Amino acid sequence: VKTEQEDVLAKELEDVNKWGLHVFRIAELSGNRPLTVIMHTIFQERDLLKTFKIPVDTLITYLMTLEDHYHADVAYHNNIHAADVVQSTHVLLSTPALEAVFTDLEILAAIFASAIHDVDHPGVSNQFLINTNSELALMYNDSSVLENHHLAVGFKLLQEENCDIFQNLTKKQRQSLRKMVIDIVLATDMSKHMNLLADLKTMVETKKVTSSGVLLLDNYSDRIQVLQNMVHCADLSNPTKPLQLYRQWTDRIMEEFFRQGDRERERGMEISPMCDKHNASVEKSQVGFIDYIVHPLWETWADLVHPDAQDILDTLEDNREWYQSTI
Ligand SMILES: CCNC(=O)N1CCc2c(sc(NC(=O)Cc3cccs3)c2C(=O)OC2CCCC2)C1
Ligand SMILES: [Zn+2]
Ligand SMILES: [Zn+2]
Repeated sequence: VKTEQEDVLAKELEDVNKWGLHVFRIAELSGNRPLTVIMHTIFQERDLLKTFKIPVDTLITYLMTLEDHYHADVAYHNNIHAADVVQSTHVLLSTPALEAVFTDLEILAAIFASAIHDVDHPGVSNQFLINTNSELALMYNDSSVLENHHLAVGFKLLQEENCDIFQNLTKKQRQSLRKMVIDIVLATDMSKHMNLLADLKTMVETKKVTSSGVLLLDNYSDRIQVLQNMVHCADLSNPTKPLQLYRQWTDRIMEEFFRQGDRERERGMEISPMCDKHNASVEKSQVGFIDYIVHPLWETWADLVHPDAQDILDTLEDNREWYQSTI
């Protein structure tokens, strides 16, 4: 029998299958363990432990280890953000239009990639790491610096004591899982955005459907690019969440950006675009960002899974008009 706090946490976790879970409340209730508890809930919810023979304590140990490698003093790019994207991907996976499409392995990869996609994020951008001549930048030859590091770290952690949650997968399963996870995480790099969206639009144009309205994806290219856009959507899903959640996310990312702005000035690096704490229209940046990136993307997704994303798209448009007022 759980403590009262655990019971309250548990009643919150009953919303796991719903857009708008109050992830910040879960983070509070769980003693800053939103990623661990949300992942554990999803894995049990999707029967992943049985299917892949994952020992539960190995799962817990890894999860806790993973979460510990997110930075608590990073305003946005932290374990709470990881948890959010995990659960969001989780919801997108359950969309009616994609029912019975993806194998258990592919689901496992989409969720695991979500969990690790930002681990050990230092709270500054690729360009900042490149311009400071940082070790990380030189390791990854300035290309997808953070994203390569997230992957390397997330896999490496499997080697810590009692952390290998994939210890029972066959070599075939592990090689396939790993490639999918790598393709998914590298695609979270925003510099890949336009091309990702190009492929997504192209697939909407050529969209096919079989037996009860469910999408058809008959080659790795198509299947992986869908999962890639799905996680990228989860990663840019803040403006589609209830305004209460969206506003908290905006505060956090702007706090992070201004911190980077401060660090840039403390050294006379050119103050990044809209990273200047003194001259910034948060409201205006959010609208432009929605019009130019978030809405085109979500609208395209909505077409792929029509009409499943209708409410998410409505919410995004509502939050867009709201921020517009604010100006
Ligand atoms: C142009 C391609 N990408 C980029 O420019 N950059 C800089 C601007 C930006 C990103 S990623 C992101 N937002 C998120 O990933 C999730 C959220 C969306 C909405 C609230 S949290 C923003 C962003 O929300 O930044 C603000 C809007 C403009 C400046 C501040 C990369
Ligand atoms: Zn990222
Ligand atoms: Zn992210």
